[PDB]
Amino acid sequence: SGIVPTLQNIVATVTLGCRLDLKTVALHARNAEYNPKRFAAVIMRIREPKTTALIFASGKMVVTGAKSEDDSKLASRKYARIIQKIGFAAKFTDFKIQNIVGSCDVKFPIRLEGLAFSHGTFSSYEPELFPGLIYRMVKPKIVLLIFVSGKIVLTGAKQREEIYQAFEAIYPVLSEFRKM
Amino acid sequence: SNAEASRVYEIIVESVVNEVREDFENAGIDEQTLQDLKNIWQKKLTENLMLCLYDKVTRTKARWKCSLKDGVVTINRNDYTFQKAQVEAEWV
Amino acid sequence: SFNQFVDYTLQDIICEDSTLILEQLAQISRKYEISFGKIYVTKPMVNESDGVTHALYPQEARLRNLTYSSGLFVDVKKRTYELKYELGKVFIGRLPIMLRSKNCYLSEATESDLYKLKECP
Amino acid sequence: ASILIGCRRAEVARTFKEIQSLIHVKTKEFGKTLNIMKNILRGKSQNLTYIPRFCSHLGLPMQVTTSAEYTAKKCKEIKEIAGKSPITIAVVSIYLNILLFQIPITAAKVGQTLQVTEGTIKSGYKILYEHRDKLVDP
Amino acid sequence: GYYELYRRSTIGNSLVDALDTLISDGRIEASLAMRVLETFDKVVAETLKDNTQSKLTVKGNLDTYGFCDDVWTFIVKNCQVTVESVISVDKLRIVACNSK
Amino acid sequence: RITTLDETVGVTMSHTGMSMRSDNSNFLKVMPKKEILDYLFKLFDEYDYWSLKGLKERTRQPEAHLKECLDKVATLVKKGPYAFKYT
Repeated sequence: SGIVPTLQNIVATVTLGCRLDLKTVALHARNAEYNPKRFAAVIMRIREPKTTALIFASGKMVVTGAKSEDDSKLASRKYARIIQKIGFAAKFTDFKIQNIVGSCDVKFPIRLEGLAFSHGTFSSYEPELFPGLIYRMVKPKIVLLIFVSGKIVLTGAKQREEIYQAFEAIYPVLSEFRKM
Repeated sequence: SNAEASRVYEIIVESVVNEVREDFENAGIDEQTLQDLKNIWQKKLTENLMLCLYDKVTRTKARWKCSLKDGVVTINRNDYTFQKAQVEAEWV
Repeated sequence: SFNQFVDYTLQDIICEDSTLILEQLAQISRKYEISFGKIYVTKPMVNESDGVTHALYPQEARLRNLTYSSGLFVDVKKRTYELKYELGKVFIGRLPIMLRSKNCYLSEATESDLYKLKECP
Repeated sequence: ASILIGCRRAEVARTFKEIQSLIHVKTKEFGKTLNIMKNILRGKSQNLTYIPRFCSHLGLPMQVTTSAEYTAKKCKEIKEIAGKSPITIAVVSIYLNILLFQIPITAAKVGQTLQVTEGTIKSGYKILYEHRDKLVDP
Repeated sequence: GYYELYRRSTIGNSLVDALDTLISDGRIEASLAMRVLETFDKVVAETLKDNTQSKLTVKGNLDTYGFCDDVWTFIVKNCQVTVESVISVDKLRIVACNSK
Repeated sequence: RITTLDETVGVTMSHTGMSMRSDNSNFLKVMPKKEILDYLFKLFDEYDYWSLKGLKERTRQPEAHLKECLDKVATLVKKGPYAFKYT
């Protein structure tokens, strides 16, 4: 083994605790996108860290696009600092990471048909609809995407230890259904 | 330097004077006053800003592309008029 | 009688009452029309369970408990009127074919050919 | 989805574009309803069949059908590309087995009859022509 | 209809200074200058819609972007513009409205 | 006489049922409350009797706010010749 999954996305939610008006916010702000006819929320982006936050009128904000936890928390504090800079009485509270997405490579082809036949109660393989395999692990409750080239995707986790335990619990099964 | 901009300016002056002449006759001021508007206007005619309309603005990761149609651009004390334009900008 | 039925009676029945029109109302009137033209008959055939369709012989028809029939198609024409302003080979069903008829394969067969198809002359 | 399930249970092969051509189910919601329906069936407790069907759509002899059968199995054993949905593997397999003989259909007619992209049957015909070595039955 | 952003151009500000010159320095009747501004918007709209053949190409670093009331506003730093000549621009501001 | 199609059958039989080919032929294919209140009183100035659906087709805006604006200043008649109409 020796392969460690690398995080790719982290989705967290931050509650500011106030209320907004969207023409004034979209008029006085710098880097932001707003359009009520498509999405009733301002899409604010920052450079460092390179993230994306969806800001709603009810004060709820969604900071997503970070590669680590410190970048999501610090980026969330930067968005909250921008909101406090605009002219509202916001407060950085209720920071809870909602999703963690990672990926890795096993460096050998994987038999998806035999994996879908043996683990039929946890897999859902339809090549004409999606060439990858959707493995729903019980403990921990992680949704894994197992492709042919060996790239393993992991989503549906609240912590990193769930991703690591998911990969450590899926590695022998992948080593069983190998080819070369 | 561009002669097309001067031709457009002349069409704008002549068309504006001809279409405004009616409202000048309705007010009852003077025809030589409108002639003074053309002479003073052309006499006055003798910060990098683009004015136009967009058709599609797409974004991929940090790459922005914009399709622009019909506009005038002021760049380095030089004016330009375009029918189409493509913007390929990169955001940090 | 069967050959004359297949030759003329099919075209007569199809042509005697092929036209049907739908009357559509909107508030501007509209209409639609479907009419059947020259009907087409096939040679005897069999479509199996897996989906393959091949030629049928009366011997294999008796051995496999099948129905000696042939496919029937119809040139279905559709039109849309908007009110006289005007802006497909569909399978209709199988028809059992009598033996020794102009549609069956055995009518043109010779003696030795009938011995090859395992049919007594 | 019930028709497709009854098709998968009876060892029959019907592509998603066929039932989709019959009923407009918008594909995505069809896939979700088929998935949760499969979960219902699992809670109440194979591309080879497509070859003779498309060979029937083209009207090919039996030797080309079984030749595309051996070609389909061998191509399933060789790996590389693996599949990219089995339909394209079927159409490029029949395309190679028909370019081995002399019956002419070209790529446009077989692409408009079987509803497959010409660039896809040529993209698969490239690597397939690269693996032409071990696909010969006799 | 007919947006009033074209008034911010060089010829637009020239016409605004000319009308305000006729109203301030002389006794030219007011309100009519606004009619000259509307006719100006229509003439610039149809003229730029029918009497233009150039095609530019701006490529630079996007410094700022925004959208509000069907208004796209961009600020690009160190961008090159290609006409149909290449022109280097240190800072360029773009203001566009919806064409539909 | 009737013409017999001589083809390999599998082509015609493929064109019979599902053939992955559809379409190809067109046949039988078929807000501030105060401003909304002022506009509603303007429509009342045009005509006192209007159906709520027609008002929703004239004002052109989110319909919930318009319903709330109609339930305050206008009375809904359900019967009579001006049925389903605010006055």
